[PDB]
Amino acid sequence: DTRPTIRPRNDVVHKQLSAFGQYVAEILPKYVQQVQVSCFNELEIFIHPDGVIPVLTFLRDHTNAQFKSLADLTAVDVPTRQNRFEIVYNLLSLRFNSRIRVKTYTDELTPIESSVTVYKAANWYEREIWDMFGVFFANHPDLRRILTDYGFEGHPFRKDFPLSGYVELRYDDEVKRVVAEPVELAQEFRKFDLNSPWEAFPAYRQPP
Amino acid sequence: KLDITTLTGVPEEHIKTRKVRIFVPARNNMQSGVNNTKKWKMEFDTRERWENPLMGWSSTADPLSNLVLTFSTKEDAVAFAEKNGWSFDVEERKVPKPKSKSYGANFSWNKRTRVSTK
Amino acid sequence: VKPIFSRDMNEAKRRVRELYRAWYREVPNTVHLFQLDISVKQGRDKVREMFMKNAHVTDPRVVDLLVIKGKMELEETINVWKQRTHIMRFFHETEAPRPTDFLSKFYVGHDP
Amino acid sequence: RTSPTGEKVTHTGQAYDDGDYRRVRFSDRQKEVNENFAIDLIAEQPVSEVGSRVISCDGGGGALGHPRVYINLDKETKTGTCGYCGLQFRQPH
Amino acid sequence: NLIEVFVDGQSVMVEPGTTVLQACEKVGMQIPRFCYHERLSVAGNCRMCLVEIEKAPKVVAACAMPVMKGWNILTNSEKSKKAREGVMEFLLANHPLDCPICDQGGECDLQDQSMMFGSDRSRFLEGKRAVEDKNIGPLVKTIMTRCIQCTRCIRFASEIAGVDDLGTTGRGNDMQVGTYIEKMFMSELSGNIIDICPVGALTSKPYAFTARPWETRKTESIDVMDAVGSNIVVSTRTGEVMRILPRMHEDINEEWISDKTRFAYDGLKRQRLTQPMIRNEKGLLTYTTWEDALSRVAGMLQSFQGNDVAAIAGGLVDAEALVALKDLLNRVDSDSLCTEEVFPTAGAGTDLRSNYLLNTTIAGVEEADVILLVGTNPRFEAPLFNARIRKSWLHNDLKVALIGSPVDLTYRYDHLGDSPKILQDIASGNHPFSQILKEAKKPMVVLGSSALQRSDGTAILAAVSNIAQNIRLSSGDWKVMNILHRIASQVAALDLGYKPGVEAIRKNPPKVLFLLGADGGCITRQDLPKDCFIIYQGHHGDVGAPMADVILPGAAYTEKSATYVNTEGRAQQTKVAVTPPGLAREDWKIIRALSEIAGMTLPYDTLDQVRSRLEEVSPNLVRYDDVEGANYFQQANELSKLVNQQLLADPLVPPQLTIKDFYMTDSISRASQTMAKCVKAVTE
Amino acid sequence: GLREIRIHLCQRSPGSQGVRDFIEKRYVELKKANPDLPILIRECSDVQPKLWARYAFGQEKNVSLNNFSADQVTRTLENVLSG
Amino acid sequence: PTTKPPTARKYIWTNHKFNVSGTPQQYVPYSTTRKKIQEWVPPSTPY
Ligand code: SF4
Ligand code: SF4
Ligand code: FES
Repeated sequence: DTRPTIRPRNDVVHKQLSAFGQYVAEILPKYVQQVQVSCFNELEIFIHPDGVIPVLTFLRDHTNAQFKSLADLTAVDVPTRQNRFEIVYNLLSLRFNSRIRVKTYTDELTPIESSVTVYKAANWYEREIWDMFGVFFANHPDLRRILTDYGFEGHPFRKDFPLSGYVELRYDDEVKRVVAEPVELAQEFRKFDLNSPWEAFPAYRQPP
Repeated sequence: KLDITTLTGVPEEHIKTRKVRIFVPARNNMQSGVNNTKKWKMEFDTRERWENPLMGWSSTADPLSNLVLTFSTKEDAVAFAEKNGWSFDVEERKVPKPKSKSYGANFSWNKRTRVSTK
Repeated sequence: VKPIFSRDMNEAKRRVRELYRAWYREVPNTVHLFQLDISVKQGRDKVREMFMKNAHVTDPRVVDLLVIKGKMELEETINVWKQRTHIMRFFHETEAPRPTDFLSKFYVGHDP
Repeated sequence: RTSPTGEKVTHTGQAYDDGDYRRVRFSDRQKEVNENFAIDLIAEQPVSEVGSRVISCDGGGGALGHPRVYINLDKETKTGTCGYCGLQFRQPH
Repeated sequence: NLIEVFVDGQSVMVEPGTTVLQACEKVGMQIPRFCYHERLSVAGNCRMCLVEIEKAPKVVAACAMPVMKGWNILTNSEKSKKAREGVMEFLLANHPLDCPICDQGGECDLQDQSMMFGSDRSRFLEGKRAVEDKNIGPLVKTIMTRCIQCTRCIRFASEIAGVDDLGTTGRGNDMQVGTYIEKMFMSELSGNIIDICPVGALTSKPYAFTARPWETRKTESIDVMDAVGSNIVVSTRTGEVMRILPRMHEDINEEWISDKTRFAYDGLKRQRLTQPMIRNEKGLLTYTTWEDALSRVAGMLQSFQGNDVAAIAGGLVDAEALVALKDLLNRVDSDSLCTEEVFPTAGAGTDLRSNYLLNTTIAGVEEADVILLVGTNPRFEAPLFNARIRKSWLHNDLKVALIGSPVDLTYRYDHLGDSPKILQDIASGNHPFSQILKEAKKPMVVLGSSALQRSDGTAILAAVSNIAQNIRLSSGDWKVMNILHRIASQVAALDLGYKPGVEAIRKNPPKVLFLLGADGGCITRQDLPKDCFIIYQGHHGDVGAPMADVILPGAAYTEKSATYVNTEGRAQQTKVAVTPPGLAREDWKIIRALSEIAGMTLPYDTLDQVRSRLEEVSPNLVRYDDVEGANYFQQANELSKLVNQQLLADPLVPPQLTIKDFYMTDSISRASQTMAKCVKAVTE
Repeated sequence: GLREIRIHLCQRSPGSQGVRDFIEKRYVELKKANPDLPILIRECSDVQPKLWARYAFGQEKNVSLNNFSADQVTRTLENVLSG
Repeated sequence: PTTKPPTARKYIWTNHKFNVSGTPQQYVPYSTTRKKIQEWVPPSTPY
């Protein structure tokens, strides 16, 4: 619609992104599984996990796709899927002033090829993904805990990991050191059920 | 059968003693909306919640007290419980039966349905 | 499914033994480096205990990842990335022993 | 008011019992107790008499008060009480 | 026969007569509504369900308008959106700004529907209306200023409750809802009007101002106050039961729960047994450690065996505790496991579950055409069962006849009388109602367990069985014989094999008596040897606790995950909402620990193992939400025919005759201040 | 000695058909013969029918009744009653 | 405040107190609620 409340939408960028998505799909039919452009003009390419390195290399070196900047590499944990972890690569093409997202899937066991060869920035991002979610990255130069404690056990950002964790720290005089003890909260984190019983967005309705 | 229990990091006590309940949340009787009652959910058994002496705030040692995981289908929840080695009890979804409704029956000629007041 | 490192359980057991050798040989140095009060036997007993904890695994993929995690802990221990408390965390000391007898648990609390 | 133990009773009706070990926390320190009981204070406030059947109270000060609520005064024995303020209003007989 | 209608262009097949709202529900669209209720008659007054149909000039009321073949329901069209916005604006025009102080806040259909379909501002520059509140009882706090005149309460009271008290007074904007005179709305299902009310006009008086919906944690559970087996949702905040809400179960409680069930949680916080108590030298119960109490009880168990050690099952006990105690008594070669309720043991007795089950089931009531009630008061004995009977009578015109004292049942019935000889007359065919039963295609006979408590209970059972047999001979898989139990534990105990009645314990006075949650008072210290050792294991200290040498604190139904079987034989498991107070533990754990201390350790250490043992005793007690089909009618009938007791002339007067006799029944209810207030209100 | 007998027969399982026939005909006579003995009749599901027999001082022995004819079930019951 | 005095209210303190932390008049936290679950009282008369 119109008026200040509604956000203005640019259709030109939408058309450009759709065309380029088709371009990428045609060039890489072996790996590209699905191409989507969001209504807010964000092209997303879904690729089979085996194509992490080829697709990224194409999107980085190709003359008409000069995405030479790995903006952010992250993971989304959806426990309702067999391949719960979804590895998402956010790219930036300075030459064409555009961005693209490469989304792949992985299990808790299936390794994913490291993209350090494609982007050197991928090192620490993949370390974080392994540390927080537990997605092993094959051929990684140094895959180790980057954010958790040295002796920490478990992957915190997993949806099945408790928010407060399983262990807590304190200083004990008898052992003269900081010791790890089972977590005991003086005030339990009060879970608030806020989801309304009435549907909010008809456009995103999943038919039964 | 995938055995991720060794890789989860969950303490053994909270791998065996836990009793996961797979269920579809019931509709709050106060409201009439059914949007909440559309996705399967997984919750853990409730445990002791004592009182903190200083303030009276409820204290707990259960680390999984607040863990609620939503799942698209019952099979997904069952598989996830199996992966993590948690004893899971599944409650089949209860869908209200279709009910025949007639406004005319409120003004029936020879039936009990006839309403006394509108 | 693509194997993480080992295609078969026998290959995985080879990796497990390699890791066990490294941990077994590192324990004496670790006690010296962090000036731990545990004995070399105690550390090696803990290493064997930790390995035996994950002795029910049958999937080579899971065994591979367990070895990888075991390697990572060894790397931190060797590189002194861990601290003295971190090494001692394996030896749960302050934590009071939780009984297993039902009658004892019955007295202790509402523990299920 | 003060409990038999000697501990001043809060407006929330709370007073550590004699057998309560928690009473030791006030051994050398005072027990913070508010000395303006709200329930007593409103009881002091007089009951306004407004001829209109329905009156509206905002708590005073407009935007500095409470959401405006309309009170009905049909009940003769009872006096219309503000939901938020607690001020009582009556219809003159 | 299904006509093809379209919702938003999506084809959907619906049976003729389907309302537009129902078809939209079929495709997955929940049209906003305030007055329409699935279990209440269509009203069409709120006007919030207005929706546009393609090629139609005027928006239709989806809640009432039946679909026509070819209609394309434009649920999200501009017409529908604007209609919803306008109707919400009208609803909120006079609605008071009470959201911060309204208990319905956070769970108000008005709030959420305004947020999802209504506008975001108001054009009402005038003054709002104010309505004087009306007292309708000590349970439902009424603020009629917030009423939106949805007429849900009136329809519910008129049809489900059956009490024609609520109504609209006046016309226009001054139309007030409520009794014209100052009258208390008395019903066994009155509490549900709180739930049906979309706005916070009707609020739970005990739950008022206590907590908000978002913070409360919900735990689905089963009610134990009655044998209906109503599914409940225990809303607990910070480890404290805050309120009890109905859980949808079409087969048992639909969407309604009894007032006792809804407002008996307060009893769980009063007169509670927390620490083990043993009697001192002076003869006074004193707090002690679990070790000492269990050791004393174990020593007494070692001292005496056989009939010297007996157990009285309570009314709020669970299957797990029952099987644990049964095995413990078996360890001392004792079979005197008696229940507080007396079920005729002649003939088949408890051997055939059909002999003590409502074979027709609660759902079958809707299919029944003639229901005969014998010495029972279902309105108070089993409120939901009576509600189901009333629903069937309202829709299926089910004929109802009661052989008992004439008691209000919220529906009109044929009062055959109260003399038991009417049963003999019906069996012989002399009574015309026997002919009525002969004509009926699905006749149902219900015998109240209260009548079985009479000394001629065996004779009453024989007469009812003979009537059912005559019906069977005169006439699919329809069941006729049905027994309505009033105690939740009774069904499970009889399934396990507990002796139905304390008569056996009276016959052989036990030196050691174990009162497992037994507060009936059937057996006193006088009815026992002078050196009797009584062990009361309950959650509340009501009757057994004062007359007990050792008190073992037990867990309440909201404090344990236990199995309770309803009168229809459907095993159901409760869930843990809060942990037991003080040192109280799960009952089966207590019994198992006592067995270990005595040395006769029971073969289970976890809940799963105990339930496996329960399956070993009776497999039906582990198949939850399963009404197994077992007929075995002829065999039990013959075995009953074998013995011929004499019916007593004493009229079949049900123990409960008024709502005053309904409020306070169990130990929790007796310790419930709210139920006491209800009793006081109805008496005065 | 023997305190109670538990007969667990599945509703539709063909292996339980013999037990069903026993209950339909001979069970009435057996109950008349042994009034005091509680012949508990419960129902199984997706499991072989069994005959649990509780003896004195908490002793139980389950007898598989899978595909046992009515005569065979009666024989097993007699053996329990006749030692 | 001399030129524009603040609005006078009865509930306002008549003597401002400085931070009393570390002094015997310090504030000690405590619960303002009451006992939730009432316990059973054993009978005072020996059976
Ligand atoms: S009923 Fe709903 S909209 Fe009305 S005041 Fe209460 S919370 Fe607000
Ligand atoms: S009081 Fe509640 S249920 Fe009754 S008419 Fe008003 S809004 Fe509807
Ligand atoms: S719900 Fe349709 S008019 Fe009320």
